[PDB]
Amino acid sequence: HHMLILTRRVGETLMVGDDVTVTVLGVKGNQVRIGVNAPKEVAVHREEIYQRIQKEK
Amino acid sequence: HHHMLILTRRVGETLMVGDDVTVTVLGVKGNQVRIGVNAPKEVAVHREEIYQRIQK
Repeated sequence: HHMLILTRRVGETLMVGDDVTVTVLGVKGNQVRIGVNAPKEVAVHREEIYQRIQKEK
Repeated sequence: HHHMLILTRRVGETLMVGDDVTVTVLGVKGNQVRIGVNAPKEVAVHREEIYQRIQK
């Protein structure tokens, strides 16, 4: 394993497995707006929220 | 059943998908966003337009 590195332009989508999609919705400066679709049972978090959740579990 | 989420990430910032996948913004050039995905060997990662072609 290692990290996979690709370009996605505004409007383009990457898929993690068969059931999760991650779409680039927009870019302003160093900011990317991102849309995620996923199964209800699959949690999606900003890292900072994910790590707080992990410390509480 | 599904849920949807819209968020903002700056270059260097990361979102987690479940417990075993992360997607990180590595760079921005115009409308192009460079992204890094870490995921288990057993979890395929596709560009959707390529995956849609494979499906035919």
